[PDB]
Amino acid sequence: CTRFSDNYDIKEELGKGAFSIVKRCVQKSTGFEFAAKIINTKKLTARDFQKLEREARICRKLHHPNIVRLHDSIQEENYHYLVFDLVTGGELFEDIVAREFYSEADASHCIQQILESVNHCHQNGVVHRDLKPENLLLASKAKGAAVKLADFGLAIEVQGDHQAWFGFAGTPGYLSPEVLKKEPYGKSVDIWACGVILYILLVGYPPFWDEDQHRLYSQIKAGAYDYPSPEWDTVTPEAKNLINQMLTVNPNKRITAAEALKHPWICQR
Amino acid sequence: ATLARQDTIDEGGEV
Ligand SMILES: Nc1ncnc2c1ncn2[C@@H]1O[C@H](COP(=O)(O)OP(=O)(O)O)[C@@H](O)[C@H]1O
Ligand SMILES: [Mg+2]
Repeated sequence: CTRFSDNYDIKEELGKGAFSIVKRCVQKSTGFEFAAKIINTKKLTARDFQKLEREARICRKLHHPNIVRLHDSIQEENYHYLVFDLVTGGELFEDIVAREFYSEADASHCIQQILESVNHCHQNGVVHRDLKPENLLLASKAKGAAVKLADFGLAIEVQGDHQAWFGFAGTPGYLSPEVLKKEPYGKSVDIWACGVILYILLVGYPPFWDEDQHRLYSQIKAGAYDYPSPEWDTVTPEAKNLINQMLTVNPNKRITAAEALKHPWICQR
Repeated sequence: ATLARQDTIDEGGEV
């Protein structure tokens, strides 16, 4: 197949993952623009290939305005191309760094959209496993712009509230206690990560952090976080409450996305 | 503690 190289012109870099690069591209026949996630595949093992197919398959199964849309999946000689609709506002990560933190209003709006994209995965039997601000993209730079869930590279399927050992994977600061404890897990891990994200939205830094990654994981497994003054003095108890429910160490006790979209701090507006 | 990028890991081990 040369199906990509002669149907698309590649443009500039939009971002980078662990071993992928995402470039803007333009379909030649139409002049329509897309984001091409490019993976060098001569490097890859059989398992990795399967993960790529799984990523494509799961993306397609999801249709939501807050989930990125996969337009094509093309395998060439030394490269695989996943062509997605272009989301032009950059990563949520960049916006938080750019603004330092979101007001309680903006943060509420933002986490509402994230939780909606997550709950959509969950009701469709998918756990993403890698919720973080780098994998959430903004429809544009404008306050309250639409947030889109990206990066289904680690996503897997699980039914309902079932939990099994799906392996050690995710992003360190966002990893849940049950993954770190190597206990069986399920959809609940994404809510933990959303709890981390919401804390980040509110003060601009994460609740779990250490230069020593061993201590980091220990802090996470213990659920050891606080709300340091003065950053958190202005923040309402109602918001802190929601973070606390999302950051509940025992996944069985943990709030679900469905009943998180009910929380007063998100709804009482 | 500060907001910095973090790379995704996958050490597998699924059973
Ligand atoms: N649809 C898109 N539109 C614009 N930029 C994108 C799009 N999809 C991904 N990106 C950029 O590429 C980066 C890597 O995308 P991802 O899907 O996260 O690859 P990985 O699975 O390698 O992390 C994202 O952090 C984002 O900055
Ligand atoms: Mg990513």
